Formats: sequence, C-alpha cells, structure tokens
Amino acid sequence: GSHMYLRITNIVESSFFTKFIIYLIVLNGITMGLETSKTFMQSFGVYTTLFNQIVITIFTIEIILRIYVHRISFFKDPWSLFDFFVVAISLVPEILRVLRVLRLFRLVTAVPQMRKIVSALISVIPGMLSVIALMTLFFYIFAIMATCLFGERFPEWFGTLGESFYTLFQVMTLESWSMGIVRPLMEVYPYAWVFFIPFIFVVTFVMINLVVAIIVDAMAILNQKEEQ
Amino acid sequence: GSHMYLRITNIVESSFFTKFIIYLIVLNGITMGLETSKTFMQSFGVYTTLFNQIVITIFTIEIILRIYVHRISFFKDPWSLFDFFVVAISLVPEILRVLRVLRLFRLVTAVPQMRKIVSALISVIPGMLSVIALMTLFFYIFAIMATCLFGERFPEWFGTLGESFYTLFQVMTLESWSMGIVRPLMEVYPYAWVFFIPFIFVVTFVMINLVVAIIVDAMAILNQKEEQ
Amino acid sequence: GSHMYLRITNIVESSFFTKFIIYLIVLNGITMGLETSKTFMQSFGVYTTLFNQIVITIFTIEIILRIYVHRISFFKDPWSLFDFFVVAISLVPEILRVLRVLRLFRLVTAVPQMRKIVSALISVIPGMLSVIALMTLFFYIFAIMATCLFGERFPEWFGTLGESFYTLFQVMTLESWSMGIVRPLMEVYPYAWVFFIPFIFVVTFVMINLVVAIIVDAMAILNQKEEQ
Amino acid sequence: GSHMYLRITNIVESSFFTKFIIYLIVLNGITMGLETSKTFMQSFGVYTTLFNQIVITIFTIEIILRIYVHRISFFKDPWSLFDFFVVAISLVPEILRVLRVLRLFRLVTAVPQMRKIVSALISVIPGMLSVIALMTLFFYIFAIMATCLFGERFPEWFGTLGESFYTLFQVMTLESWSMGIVRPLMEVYPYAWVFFIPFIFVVTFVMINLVVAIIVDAMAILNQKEEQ
Repeated sequence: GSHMYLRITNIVESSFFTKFIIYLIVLNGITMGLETSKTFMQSFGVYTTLFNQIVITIFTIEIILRIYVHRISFFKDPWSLFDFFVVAISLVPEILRVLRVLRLFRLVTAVPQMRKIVSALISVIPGMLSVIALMTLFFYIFAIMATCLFGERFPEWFGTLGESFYTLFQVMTLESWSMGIVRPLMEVYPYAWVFFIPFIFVVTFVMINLVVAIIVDAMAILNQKEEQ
Repeated sequence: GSHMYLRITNIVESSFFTKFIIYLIVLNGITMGLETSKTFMQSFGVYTTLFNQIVITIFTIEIILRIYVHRISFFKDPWSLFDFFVVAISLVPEILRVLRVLRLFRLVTAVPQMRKIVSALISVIPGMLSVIALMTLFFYIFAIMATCLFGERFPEWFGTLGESFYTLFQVMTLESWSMGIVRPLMEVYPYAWVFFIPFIFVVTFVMINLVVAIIVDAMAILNQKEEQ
Repeated sequence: GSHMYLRITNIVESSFFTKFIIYLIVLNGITMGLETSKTFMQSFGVYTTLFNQIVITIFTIEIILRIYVHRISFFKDPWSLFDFFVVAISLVPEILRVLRVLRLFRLVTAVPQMRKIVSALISVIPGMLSVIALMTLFFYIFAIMATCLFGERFPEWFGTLGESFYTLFQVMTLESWSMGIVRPLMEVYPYAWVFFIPFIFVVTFVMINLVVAIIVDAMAILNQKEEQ
Repeated sequence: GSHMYLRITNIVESSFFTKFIIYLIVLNGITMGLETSKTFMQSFGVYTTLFNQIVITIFTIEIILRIYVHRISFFKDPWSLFDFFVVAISLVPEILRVLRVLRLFRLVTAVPQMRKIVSALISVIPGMLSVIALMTLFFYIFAIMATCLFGERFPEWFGTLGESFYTLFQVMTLESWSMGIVRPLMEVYPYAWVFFIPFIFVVTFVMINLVVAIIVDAMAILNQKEEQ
C-alpha cells in the first residue's frame, strides 16, 4: 500500500487500461486471421510478426503489473490464471506456435458480458460429474468388451482400447453408426446389433436425463426465489 | 388529417383491402409454384408473367398508399419495412429474379396469427446474443487453429479460414464428422482427435445450455405472473 | 331402448367382449408376423388365411353391433371412426392387402392405457399448427428458390418442387447435408452455403422454439393447478 | 443373531471391507484394460490371470458372507442380486469370458454416489413404459408393412421382420436414412417417401413428447414440495 504501488494500481484498475488491452486482443485477433493467408503473409508478413512480438511484450508487462497489484489474490483468480497461461505459452520460443491463438480467449477474460456467460456455463458442470463418471465407466467397460469381440477382424475400429473408445464415441453421436460400423460388423458378427442397439439406448437415455437434470437444477433456483 | 387523406385511410385500413392483398399473395404463391415447371411455362408462360407484373404494380400502389397513411410511422415498422424491401427487390429489372419469391413472406406480414409466432420466435434472440458471441469467437479461434494444423494436407476442408469455418460448422451438426473428416485426418494426424472431440464437447454443451436458457427465460415469465 | 337393444348392449359393453376382441387383435397380430415368412407361409399358409378372414368377419359383426348400440354417437367418436376405417380397408377385395396390417392399431383403440397416451400425444398438436404453417411456408419458398437455383445442374435433388421439398427435408434432419448435398453443390455454386447454412439455422431455431413451447404449454397447466 | 453371526456382520458391514472391495474392483478394472494388449499379455499375462482368479475367489467369499449376514433380504436387493449375477457369470468355466468384464459395474453397486445416479436414472423408466409400448407396436406394424413392401427387391434392409426392425431403428436415429436407404428405395418405389417421412414425423414427435414428459414428471415433484 506504498505511494509507488497505488500509482500503478490506479493505471492497472483504470478503464483506459482494459479498453486499451481489449483494443489489442481485437487487433491481434484481426492480425491472426490475416496471417492465415500466404498471399497476405507474402507481402505484409514482416509487419504482423513485428505487431505479434510487440503485443506479447505489452501483455507480459500487463501481466507483471497485475501481479504487482493483486499479489497471491491473482494466483487464486481463474480469469487471471488463464491470462497468465495463454501469455506464457506465447513466450516459449510447432504445436506451440499454433496454441498461441488461444490469446484471443482473452476477449472472454476481459469483457464482463463474456465472463458472465462463461461462468453460467461452467457452473452447470459440478452437477454433471456423477453422470459423466457413470458414462466414462460405461464406456471403459464397453470399450474393453468391443476390443475383445471385434478388434481382430476390425482393427481400424476396435483393435485397441483407444480405437474402441473413439469408435464408441462416434456411435454415441450416431455418426454412420449403422451403415458405417454395425452393418459392416454384422457381415461377420450377425449378433453385433445386441451390443450396439443397447449401447445406443443406454447412452441416449443418460444424455436425455443429463439435460433434464440441468433444466431442473435451473428451475430449483427460480422456485427458491419465488418461495420468498 | 385532410378529407382526401381520410378517404384513402378508410380503404387502406379496410378489412376488404387486406383480404384482397392476402388473396393475391396466396394467388401469386400458387403462380410461382406452377412457374417452376417448364411444361406449364411452355404453354401458360405468357399468362403468369402478365399476372406477376400486375400483382407487383398493385403491391407498389399498396405500399405507396400505406406510406401516404402511415408517414415515418411506416419506416419504424418492421413488418412494413419488410413489405417495402421484398416489393422493391421485385422492381429492379439473375439471383434477383429468384429473390422475388421472398414476396410470399408477405403472407406472414399480413396474417396476424403468423406475425404473432414470428414475434414470439424473434423475441427469443436477444437473450442468445452473448452465447452466439462466445460461440462465434470459439469458432474463429478453432477455424484459425485448424487452418494452420490441417490446411496444407487438407486444402478442401481447411486450406482457408472459410473452408475451416464451413468444416467446423459441419462437425458441430455432427454430419460425417468421424467417417467423413476426422478418420481421414487421423490417417496423417494421429492426434487430430484431441482437436475434434473437445471441439464437439464444448460446442454441444453450449447448444444444450443455450436451449436450457430459452426454457428458463420462458419459465421466468410464467413464475412472475403466478407470483401476482 | 327396447328389450332386444339392451340384450345386445349388455354383450357389447361387456368386459368379456373387449377382452375377447383384444385377445383376437393380439392373436391376428402374432398371425401377421408369421405370415411375413415364406417358410411359414409354405407350410401353414392355408390356416392363417382362414384365421384372417374369420377375424375380419368377427370384427364386421363387432362394428355392426357397436353401431346398433351407439347410433350417430359412434360416427362422432374418433376411436370408433378409426376402428370403422381399419376394418373397412380389410373388406375391399395391392397396397390395400398391406394397409390391412393397420388393424393391429386396434390394440390402441381398445386398451385404455394406450388410448390415454395417444390422446396426450395428439392434444399437443393444436398448439403447433401456427409454427407448422410458418415452417411449411418457409419450405415452399425455399423449395421454389432451390428448384430455380440448382435444379438444372442437380435434377436428382432439385429438378422439381417435390425433389426440392424432399431434399430440403433431408437437410433439416441434417442427413448427409454437407458431404451428400452442399459440398457437391459448391463444386458448381461456390456460394450455395449462403442458401443452406441460413436454411439450417432458421429450421433448427424453429424446431427448438417448437419443443420449448410444448414444454411451456405443459407447465402452464401445472402452474394453474398449484395457483389453486 | 448368534455370537459367530455378529462377529462376521461386523467385518462385512465394516468401512474397511467395502473400501477393500472398491480397491479390488478398481485394481481388476486397471487389470482388464492391460489384458486388452497382446504386448502386455505376451510378458505379464501369467501374473494377471493369477490376479483375476484371486479377485473372483475373494468376491465369492464376499458374496457368501453377505448372504450369511443378509438372508433373503439379500435376494430382494437389486444391487446385491446384480453383484450375485456378475460374479456367478465369472465362475462358469467364449462370449462368457467377455461378459466377465461386467464385474467392473460393481464400482456402481459399491460407491453410494454412483448407486444414487443409477437410481435417479432407472426411476424415470416406469413413466415411459406406455410410450415405449406404443412405439414398439408402431415399429412392429411398420416393420411388417416394410417387409412386404420392400423385402423382395431390398432383402438386405427389409427381407425379414428383423431386418426391417433394424432398418427402421436406423431411420429413427436419422442415420443415412435418405442417401443410405430411402433415396436408393425410390429408384424402384417412387412413393416410398410416403412410408418413411410420416414414419420419421411420428417417431420424432413421440421422442420429443417422451422427453417433455420426463421434464414434467420431474417438475410435478418440485411443485409439490413448494406447495408445502
């Protein structure tokens, strides 16, 4: 709480400061779409690599100041921890060059209207873990069974626990599940439909129950407020 | 508010007038389905091109009168602004010859039972913009990543930000997402599933949360009325 | 209300009578599944064609008695009008030989637990007509546009209003909409995505709003009862 | 209620006991994933077949003790009846070697947080039987019609009641229903769309009504509690 501290804290917690930073995120945003074009990169490639290293310096300063002001309150703030990690990524000198584009998610971290909706969304998840747990177990058990039942004749789709996880996931989205996977399978395993139809019933029932549960946990609130 | 004015206003705000106009929309409606057949156009093509230019004169008169009556109250009315734009389109002397068929939407503008439902539908959208914003950002960031990760080997699906937007949209509808796109992709990018499964989870979760939110914003009303 | 009348009315409105008829529907039911097999029809084909003509006599007697008892109260009863029409069909001496199997729906007409659910289901529809109207208009207008824009190069999918209706219906279910239809279309019509993505947005939005509306019209009731 | 009895009952109803058993389920769980790999089975195959026969002895002891304690209260407990049947399966000396993996569902039987969600899920089903009955009848009648209408030219998809059940199920999930099945069918049966579009409408409507009904049966409860 010294004189220097508060001088900084006045700049950081400024309107102008955020608006500045949101202006840059949006500008880098546009920059990163243009950098997607070889034509654009063939002419103005120099300029945008300059602008990229500028912005990422500015954001390191920005994150350093914010730490000066906020102390370990910073490192217990999700939105700040996010901002930390997306800028840190951008600092390391081939998948990482791409993961840089995750800095545009700073538009979410910095615009309150965005933060609101992301919070609303994420707060739905705790009441889902039990069902997600059930489901992940359901899949593990089926992935094993399928790997034994069909891996040898159908290595592409079932040769491996992971091939089976992937294929079972595809069947749950109902993508080409019959013409793509089960119809071919039955050409060797007449009774394969006894594995896949029950699998599709369980998985779809649980998804429906999952969504009904989000709709109720939501109404539970509205029918506490209106009880007052 | 002169004597001539009110003479017109009595005709325009008439029952007979609307019923007349709804009769023509329905008749032009039928006309435009028959004009779809070369056989029909080979014989009665003369007749229907007559009828088309008649109706569109009648509708210009109609829109001119309505402006006489309604003043700048007209140009702050969505339903009237719509009617203006669909008839204006039909006035310009090859995509435009087709866009003419948008005049059949005048059946919505003119039948109150229709206007009601279109209003109910459109009023749902403001409470969606935040999530739509989040989603459009989510897509922009993924469209960029995918264009870098897969464009070079997969130009058809990812060579361009726009190719990537289109392909990501297809993956969100779950259309051929695995047999069509990701299974082919993994034949070169074993770990592509780490991009597409998380993408499908986020996008589907948000869609579910979107719909749950429409169901709650709706119940919020019914549990204000019943609080009275 | 004579002595003969009431003698009949006592038989018709009997328990035993219904249970008898439900026993036959279930038995004809089983019969019609076995008649599906050439093997079974090669041996026991005589027997089941006997049993079929027996049951359909019995049901004509049954429907005649029920008319004796119920008068024009019969011909203002949906469930009875249904029973009339499915048995009448079965009386006419090649699609009609197949439509006979609609008599198994008599299991719905005759079992109250079934009638209940069918009523619950059908009562949902009146509050849908407006949206269905909107949608059918939406389709008519798009079916026309698509027939003009793509019929000439894509006759199979768009050459005709009806081909276009069918194809647009397929796009609304999202079945092969991109790999099957729009990706092929863009190979000649780069901008076809400007027709199909907006079409998919509108159609999906309306379906969601339709379902949210069924969920509210349902809650409107539960929050009238609990207002008492 | 003797001295020996209670000595056992103190062990069985122990914390330590369950935690032990949950530790083994999780350990066998891991074991059964590794047993999925020929590499792993080529080296450590001996070890895991040992561990498998150990665990399944331990679980037989476990189930025997639990019966000693619980009497016919055991054989009227779903969770215990389940545990009985999954271990019994594992005791019989080729599909059965695979069905063994169903013992990992003991993680559901033994973890209360899991039991809770499985109960929530299963309790939804009684209020669905009527609609499921309606649907199964709907399918039986359509499966018959389709087998007659398309089996002869389309044996793969319709030659048999069961082929037709399977194909109708695929059409209900909307998987390749038009490009895969109906478009091919119309190449011989122009009017096949009059069978499949109505089938898709009915089936989808009922599914929607089914889900709306789960959402209401759920709200019926929350608006009994808040009536108190």
